[PDB]
Amino acid sequence: GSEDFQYAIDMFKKFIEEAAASMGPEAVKYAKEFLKLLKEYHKNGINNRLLKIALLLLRNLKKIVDKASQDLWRRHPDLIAPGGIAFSQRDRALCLRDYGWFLILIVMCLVSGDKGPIEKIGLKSIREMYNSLGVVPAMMESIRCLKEASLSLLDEEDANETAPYFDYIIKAMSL
Repeated sequence: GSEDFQYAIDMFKKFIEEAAASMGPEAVKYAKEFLKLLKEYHKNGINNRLLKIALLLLRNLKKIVDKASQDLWRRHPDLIAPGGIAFSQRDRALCLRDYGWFLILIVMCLVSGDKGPIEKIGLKSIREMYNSLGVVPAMMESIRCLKEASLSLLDEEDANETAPYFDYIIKAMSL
């Protein structure tokens, strides 16, 4: 149980260290602030049922990003054709990396289970990281692909439990 939460924490801390340079100092600030809240929620038994889903998603991060990007590239093959923004090795690697980072941040939102801190803290981290990254090809479409890839690994009730978290970030980022 508590090592399941520590595995979540270890995933989020590894991401923050790895992305610190590329994401905002403000983005790091809000991500660390979110992480502190997740620990407080855990210590007080708050919204505990979301962790089991998040753990499945965290254990399958690369599978999800690969599935979501192959989906993305079949829907928009121009992205990887010659002349495409994701045709080059450097930029395609940057796309897959950035998509994985947005997925990790979305999974942090899921662990909180709470639309308050998601808007006040989680979404600020996502927005600051997007600002620091700059051009992220097919940003909005990639998030819908990450959602459908993530839900494809879930049973029925977990899927309908999880979809509204992807849905809130999708609409919030659409502005």
